[PDB]
Amino acid sequence: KNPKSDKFKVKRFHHIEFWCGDATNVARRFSWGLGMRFSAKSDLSTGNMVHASYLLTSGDLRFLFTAPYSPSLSAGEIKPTTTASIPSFDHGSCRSFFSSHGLGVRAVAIEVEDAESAFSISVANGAIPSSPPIVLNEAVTIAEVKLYGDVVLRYVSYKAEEFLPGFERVEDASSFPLDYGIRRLDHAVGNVPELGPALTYVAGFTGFHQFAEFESGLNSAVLASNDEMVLLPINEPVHGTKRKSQIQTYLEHNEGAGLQHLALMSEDIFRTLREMRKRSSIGGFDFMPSPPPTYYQNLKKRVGDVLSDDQIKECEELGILVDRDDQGTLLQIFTKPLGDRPTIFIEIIQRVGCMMYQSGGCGGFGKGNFSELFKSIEEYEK
Amino acid sequence: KNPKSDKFKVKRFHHIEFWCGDATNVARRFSWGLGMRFSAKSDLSTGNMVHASYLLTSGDLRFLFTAPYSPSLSAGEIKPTTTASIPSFDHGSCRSFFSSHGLGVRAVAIEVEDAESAFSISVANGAIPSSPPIVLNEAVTIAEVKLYGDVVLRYVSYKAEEFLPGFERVEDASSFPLDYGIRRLDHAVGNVPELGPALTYVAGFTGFHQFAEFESGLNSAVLASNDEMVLLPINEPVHGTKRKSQIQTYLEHNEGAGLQHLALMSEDIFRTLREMRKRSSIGGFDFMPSPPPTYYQNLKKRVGDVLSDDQIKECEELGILVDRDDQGTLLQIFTKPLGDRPTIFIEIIQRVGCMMYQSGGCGGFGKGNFSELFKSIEEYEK
Ligand SMILES: CCOC(=O)c1nc2ccc(C(=O)c3c[nH]n(C)c3=O)c(C)c2c(=O)n1-c1ccccc1
Ligand SMILES: CCOC(=O)c1nc2ccc(C(=O)c3c[nH]n(C)c3=O)c(C)c2c(=O)n1-c1ccccc1
Ligand SMILES: [Co+2]
Ligand SMILES: [Co+2]
Repeated sequence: KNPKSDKFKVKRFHHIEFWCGDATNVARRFSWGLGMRFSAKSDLSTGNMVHASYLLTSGDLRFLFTAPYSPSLSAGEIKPTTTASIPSFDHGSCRSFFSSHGLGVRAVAIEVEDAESAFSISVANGAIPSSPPIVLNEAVTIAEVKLYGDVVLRYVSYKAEEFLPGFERVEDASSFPLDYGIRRLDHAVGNVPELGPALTYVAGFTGFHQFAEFESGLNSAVLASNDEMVLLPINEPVHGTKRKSQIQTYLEHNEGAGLQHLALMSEDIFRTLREMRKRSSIGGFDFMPSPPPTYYQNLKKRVGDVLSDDQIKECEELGILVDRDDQGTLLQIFTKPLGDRPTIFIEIIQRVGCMMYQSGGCGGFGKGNFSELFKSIEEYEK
Repeated sequence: KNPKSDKFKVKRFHHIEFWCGDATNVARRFSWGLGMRFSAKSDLSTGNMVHASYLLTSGDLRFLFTAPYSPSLSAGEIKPTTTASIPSFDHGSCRSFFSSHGLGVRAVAIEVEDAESAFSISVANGAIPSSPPIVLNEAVTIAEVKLYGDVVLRYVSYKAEEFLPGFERVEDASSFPLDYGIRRLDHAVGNVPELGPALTYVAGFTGFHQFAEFESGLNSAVLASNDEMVLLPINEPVHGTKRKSQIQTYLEHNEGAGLQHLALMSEDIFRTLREMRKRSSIGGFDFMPSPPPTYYQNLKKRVGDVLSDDQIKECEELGILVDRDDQGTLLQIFTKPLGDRPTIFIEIIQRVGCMMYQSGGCGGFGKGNFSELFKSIEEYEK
């Protein structure tokens, strides 16, 4: 059931912004590790005396990395005279965020029809304002409201139809055309202490509806836009369990609520994982430990009608997990944490089924893999 | 003239420590960009609840990357019960350093005979204490005094003859054996507002002597240990010049004095630069713009007795600079800044001559390349 109750017109995920201490080193690491191209910049070389911001792209996926310069470079400026290309940026906020949480996502940005309208309607419906709508070069409007923790939901709307005004396209020489097959952001997941109030708040100001699914440490629910292409799952810990909840570990090391993982859709998850795994120990990303061979033996019964034996063997080579709901099949895998703290990580996913284009959330989010992994673990021990 | 006046026994450069906001991402970037192996760690997985520290090595070169965890993880600890492996570490100091300077070198570490003695003699001779001598597992002693800005000179001495107690050697799977030919730290250069008082201070507490050399924005002098293997050049700006002093730009963007560049000796600078340049646009380091072909035409007259025409052509392919004093010849090249700010960069060098082993500083530090670059630039315009 989809009541299509969005309180304003939402289009797609637009970009994800990391707040960094040094944007250069994180962006270069991510670029090599994920196969994303350097495509735009806003920094000292473009006249920005406030923050360094670097944009990586892969297909429609946009990762933005931002860090503050010394406030002294911009001490003479006021907001009317700012050289920052992202007017919501604040030195104090950024330094406080990174010292509190370490490396992580500050903004989940979605493209909307009218960012000013989205902001007003959101705040009229309970959203906590973070940055009011601001029109950039009469061309783009940006506004921000609180999502959870110190993460903001950023609205962006374009007059037209180049990232943001004041950003410059990156020279071909510095722009190497890496591509490991990642194409878009599928969903972005938050961890909170209490799921109920988080859901009530966000669904309250967006109109996003609960996306239907079908003890492992969590309870979760997924909020979705009208066409279910913007997908925002939220987790809370389950306490008292045998193994300590990974959601609770997140909350402790992150100093509270925040974004837990980003799921990146690949047009060819086997190629993506071959390319990422080649680079794990030479600057890229590590992956969680692979499931036992029992897991892959059990894949024949569960998805033998969707994947060939070879395709299943290819999953085993790369440590890919498989889940299935009543509509489609999901291939997925999780990286180890992206930085020092056991907080944010990345998921790579590919979905098969639900053709009309492919409908959002086809195959679910892999909740069946909690129990299937436990099963296959015990089976393998025997 | 070398009066050999060291006030305590100094051996060699031991390691360089960067203070980071996220040690993981900087270490992985540097590892890929410079061809250094991950060789030791101290972090949550080793019981360190205070800081994440990762060690890269290439030959005898040791780069350490450290960032703080949330203070909450160690809120119950006191210095007697600390889980930090580097007892001089302080959350507040580290966060203040990185917010003030951005990514940069906190510690220039030299190995000495007796770090406690070196500390006492240094402080008796004017050194400003930063961290008193502390004995780690009855095996290693570490102490720190102020060098310039917020950079410390770190003394380390070993009972024996494994980096530091509490660090664990990195598993082979996570340790990929990268090597682009870098072998040791040749020298470490600081920028200060006033050269005179900086020299008087450091030479005062070390006994390091001035190393002899032979308007470009700077004045400089080099301090050296007894065998001239520890080399610490220091720069001050020269004001009023046509082009603004790069030393003054450093001081402004760094919020004052600090380490300007690290010079890394390569056993084969042509291989090092081929390997580094291959990776510049895929996560590694960029290099300063190459000198004009006139520079390389003029190399025949200056070093045609040291490098063949092919070897000179190989320099031109890679943008290498060449200088020569009365004792030897120097090959060198400079990276663009390592992070967001136009502050710290790296120099790659190889020295030819002064065989006895090779004596320290053979060929100088390339001061002749300021004027030779200006000449070759004007010549090329014609
Ligand atoms: C312990 C063995 O490993 C699991 O069993 C395991 N299976 C998973 C299945 C699906 C998803 C997911 O992406 C979503 C689930 N719900 N929604 C909305 C999602 O987006 C995730 C995040 C996991 C996961 O993290 N782990 C997991 C790994 C290491 C430690 C602790 C836990
Ligand atoms: C402008 C054209 O480029 C130069 O002319 C140029 N030549 C150099 C020669 C030697 C050394 C060096 O490594 C030491 C010099 N003295 N000591 C003790 C050293 O270790 C350095 C650091 C440079 C250097 O930075 N630039 C330079 C580059 C870009 C902007 C502004 C300046
Ligand atoms: Co997911
Ligand atoms: Co130098």
